[PDB]
Amino acid sequence: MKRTYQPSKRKRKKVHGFRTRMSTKNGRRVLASRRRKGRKVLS
Amino acid sequence: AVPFRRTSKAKKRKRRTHVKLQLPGMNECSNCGEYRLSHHVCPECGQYDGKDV
Amino acid sequence: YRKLGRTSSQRKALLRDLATDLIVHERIETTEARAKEIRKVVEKLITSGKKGDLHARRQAAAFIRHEVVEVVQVKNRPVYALQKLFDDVAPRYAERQGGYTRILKKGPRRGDGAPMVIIELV
Amino acid sequence: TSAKAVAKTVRIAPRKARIVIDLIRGKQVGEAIAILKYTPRSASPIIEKVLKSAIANAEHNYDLDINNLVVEEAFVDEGPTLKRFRPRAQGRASAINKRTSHITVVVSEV
RNA sequence: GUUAAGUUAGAAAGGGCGCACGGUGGAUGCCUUGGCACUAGGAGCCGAAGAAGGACGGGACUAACACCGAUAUGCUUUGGG
RNA sequence: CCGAUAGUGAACCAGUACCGUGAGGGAAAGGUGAAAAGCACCCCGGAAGGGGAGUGAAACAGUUCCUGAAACCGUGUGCCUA
RNA sequence: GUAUGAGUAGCGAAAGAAGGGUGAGAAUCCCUUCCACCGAAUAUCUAAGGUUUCCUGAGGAAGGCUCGUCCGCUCAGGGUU
RNA sequence: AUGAUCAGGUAGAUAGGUUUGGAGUGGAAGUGUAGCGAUACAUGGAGCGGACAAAUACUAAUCGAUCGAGGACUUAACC
Ligand SMILES: [Mg+2]
Ligand SMILES: [Mg+2]
Ligand SMILES: [Mg+2]
Ligand SMILES: [Mg+2]
Ligand SMILES: [Mg+2]
Ligand SMILES: [Mg+2]
Ligand SMILES: [Mg+2]
Ligand SMILES: [Mg+2]
Ligand SMILES: [Mg+2]
Ligand SMILES: [Mg+2]
Ligand SMILES: [Mg+2]
Ligand SMILES: [Mg+2]
Ligand SMILES: [Mg+2]
Ligand SMILES: [Mg+2]
Ligand SMILES: [Mg+2]
Ligand SMILES: [Mg+2]
Ligand SMILES: [Mg+2]
Ligand SMILES: [Mg+2]
Ligand SMILES: [Mg+2]
Ligand SMILES: [Mg+2]
Ligand SMILES: [Mg+2]
Ligand SMILES: [Mg+2]
Ligand SMILES: [Mg+2]
Ligand SMILES: [Mg+2]
Ligand SMILES: [Mg+2]
Ligand SMILES: [Mg+2]
Ligand SMILES: [Mg+2]
Ligand SMILES: [Mg+2]
Ligand SMILES: [Mg+2]
Ligand SMILES: [Mg+2]
Ligand SMILES: [Mg+2]
Ligand SMILES: [Mg+2]
Ligand SMILES: [Mg+2]
Ligand SMILES: [Zn+2]
Repeated sequence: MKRTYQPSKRKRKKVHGFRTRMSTKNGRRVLASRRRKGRKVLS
Repeated sequence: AVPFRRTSKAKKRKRRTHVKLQLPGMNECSNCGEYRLSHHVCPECGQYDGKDV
Repeated sequence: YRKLGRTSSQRKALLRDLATDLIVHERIETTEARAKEIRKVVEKLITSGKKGDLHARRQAAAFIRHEVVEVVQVKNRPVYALQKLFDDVAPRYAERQGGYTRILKKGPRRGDGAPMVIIELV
Repeated sequence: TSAKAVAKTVRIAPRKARIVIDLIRGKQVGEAIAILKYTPRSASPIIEKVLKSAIANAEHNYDLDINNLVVEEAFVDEGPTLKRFRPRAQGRASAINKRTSHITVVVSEV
């Protein structure tokens, strides 16, 4: 059984990291939404 | 496979009539006067048949 | 005879180990069913030792375990359980026809409630 | 006239302790200790310590004759329950109750 | 006294109903530290002189909160007490 | 207008714990006493836990501690029952 | 929140035995001997991934499908050149 | 299955051991002889031999303890 989650530090950073969110208007929209909700962890 | 009705208290108490346990077969030691099982060595003095074990 | 919870070869190994233990230490503690089997095993071994010749010794060597009882200064040389059986235990009962062991009941074991007993060669 | 002892929140299920406490009720204390010693259950040591504690504080606090006591009443009550889980097949989990009990014994003369 | 025919009590391995005394459990009552809807007034922007929001640090002892920034649980001055 | 299943999701270290690759979803959890005066000392026990003694108006207020319903689990007994 | 099913199903592939020790307590912890199992692995390195699980001294409420004096668990100190 | 049933507990053959047997298998070990050797022959229906038979108190059935009646009334026959 190969399951769906196969971790990788680099892949996680490159798909979901802070600098990837900051590179598009919709990513910065995601960051603004998470700041408005008050979450401790953004990206 | 599955209980059709729940069991009442009286029925459960009736079924539990025989789920008690018995009382040990013990008597007093002729040497030290303590309690012990028949046909067993006495754990308080280590005697059996009037001899040291 | 009793199956003691285990297959043929495992039962044979358990019997050989327990018989050698009783020869070496002369008093062991175990469960009741094992004691009631090694009774037979050990007394047949002692009879073979009482007989005394080379055929009997070679028959006892096919069952006894190759263990060291003690080292004796005579150049220090060890003594083995077969040597003790043929040289020490067997002459002890040269005038007794049967019944070289006895069983003494002790009581239940804490872990599983098994009835434990003492068996000694006397 | 009487003395008592309690053990509270003992990690043992009440049914398994009641089955043993039943056969000590109304007996002379020495006979009761002997009975508890030769019953091969896991509840016997706990009840033995509770009963000996009751005999001891009868002797000390109330100056009663420790050779003429009987077990007046003994009982088991429910304590709080620890809630646990066990993983079953198909991805589901089932409940587990780790139950506790309060054990009370009273001794007196005649 | 025996025999025959007949009648009627009592019993609890366990259970039921009533009562007494406990355990568990957290309803209810009382309470409020937090909320909800408004009124009068004020104010309606911050940032390259580096923002909003963060990371890591600073204590005799320091895991967390609060405060502070290598001058770090704080420095100068003017008033109050 | 609410009074702890109510009122904000959040009266308590809450957008936290936890779930999800992610966007995202999203809890439970208030009350000793006026005052810690929070039980010196003795006894059983390895401890936990008790029984005294003491504090307090109260300990059947003993660090999930105001009150403490029902389900549910027990011990004793007046009447009935093979 | 608490029952019934019920002291019922289950306790997740496998060889253990005895003698010493420790301890309040031992089938289950330590030591010795004998026996058994793997051996193109059930041995030795090392990427990924995890992130202190590593070592020493204490501990036994909870976790460990039993027990536990033990532990990848709890506490305090260390450890990566 | 467990309860139960049956045979016994020193007034003892209930089980094990021991000693004699039996079925079964087929000719032990050691030694010697023949052969260069594999091997064959003798000692010798040998040795071994779960559960089957008979003797034998050698080992264990030690020592304790618990339960269990004193027998309702009426009538009729005898007595
Ligand atoms: Mg856009
Ligand atoms: Mg049998
Ligand atoms: Mg046994
Ligand atoms: Mg009655
Ligand atoms: Mg009866
Ligand atoms: Mg009764
Ligand atoms: Mg009833
Ligand atoms: Mg009724
Ligand atoms: Mg009722
Ligand atoms: Mg009632
Ligand atoms: Mg309560
Ligand atoms: Mg309720
Ligand atoms: Mg306003
Ligand atoms: Mg600290
Ligand atoms: Mg500076
Ligand atoms: Mg309330
Ligand atoms: Mg208060
Ligand atoms: Mg107050
Ligand atoms: Mg002690
Ligand atoms: Mg205490
Ligand atoms: Mg009250
Ligand atoms: Mg009160
Ligand atoms: Mg109550
Ligand atoms: Mg109630
Ligand atoms: Mg009644
Ligand atoms: Mg349930
Ligand atoms: Mg061992
Ligand atoms: Mg850790
Ligand atoms: Mg556990
Ligand atoms: Mg389990
Ligand atoms: Mg210890
Ligand atoms: Mg550790
Ligand atoms: Mg023959
Ligand atoms: Zn004795």
